[PDB]
Amino acid sequence: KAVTDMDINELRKLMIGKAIINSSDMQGDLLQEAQDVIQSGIENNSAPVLNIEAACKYIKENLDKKFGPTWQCIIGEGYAYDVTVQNNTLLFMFYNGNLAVLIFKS
Amino acid sequence: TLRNKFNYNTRECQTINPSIRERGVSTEPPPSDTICGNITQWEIFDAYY
Repeated sequence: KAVTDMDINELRKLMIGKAIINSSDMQGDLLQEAQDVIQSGIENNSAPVLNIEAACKYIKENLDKKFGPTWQCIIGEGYAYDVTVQNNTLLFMFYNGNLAVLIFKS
Repeated sequence: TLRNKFNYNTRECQTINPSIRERGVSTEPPPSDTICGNITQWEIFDAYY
């Protein structure tokens, strides 16, 4: 039982509303604001099947009004990027399973 | 003889003028650093696990 019983297909199924942060160049207080908005945002327009365009229409507009005018946010299963950003303007947090969320302010 | 001291007083009046001053102000925006991140299914799960 515990970790040994737990398989990938059981772990993903067991828990969908988990949260895990990889990088965090942005300030402590501004993360707390964004993290709540993106989680609530994606789950809303997750729909029957996960519209990756629809998710990042909502997150783009929300983070334009909330902070600054030129805010760029991309989500995906898997990808490689190099992205020039301003200081303390970038959060990289992936959602459970196969969802990688990069958000920054250019 | 018609122009007196009590038939033509002679007042002085100026306005208070601030001294002119020449100053420099250079505004340079926050430094912008390149970041490179790769995400694969395993690296997500590895952290998640």
